[PDB]
Amino acid sequence: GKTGDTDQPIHIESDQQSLDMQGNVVTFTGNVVVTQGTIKINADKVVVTRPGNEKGKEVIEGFGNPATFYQMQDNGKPVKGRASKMRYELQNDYVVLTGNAYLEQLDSNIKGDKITYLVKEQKMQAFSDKGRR
Amino acid sequence: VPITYVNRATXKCARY
Repeated sequence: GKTGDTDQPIHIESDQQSLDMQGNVVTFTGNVVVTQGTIKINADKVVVTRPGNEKGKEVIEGFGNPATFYQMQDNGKPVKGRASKMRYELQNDYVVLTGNAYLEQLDSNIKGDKITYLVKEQKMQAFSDKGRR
Repeated sequence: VPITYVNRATXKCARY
């Protein structure tokens, strides 16, 4: 990769936290820190869970009524965004945003209410549904 | 990246 991706973790100081022993669902509440690598998140509620027999295939969501995300993007095209929920996946590109979802980068800005983004990158997509599921 | 969280009731930490 580069170097630093296992010196700086996701760090979480917290008040109203819980950590399960069995499936290992985790939740933080009321006051929560979230920073990692070159990224910051702000939230009142944070959750992390593991669809993982293998590791780093963990999934995280953050809620700040609205939550916000901030990224010093590698290539000199930094980005930040805001939504009722924000989401990330720990072996993966993908961020997703829902409820009043807004993002702005050197490449583009978008308002919508259901938007996906790629942390390695400068590209975004909105998914205007009509029962397509 | 790893996750590394700290609990109010011990002031000390774990990985995930």
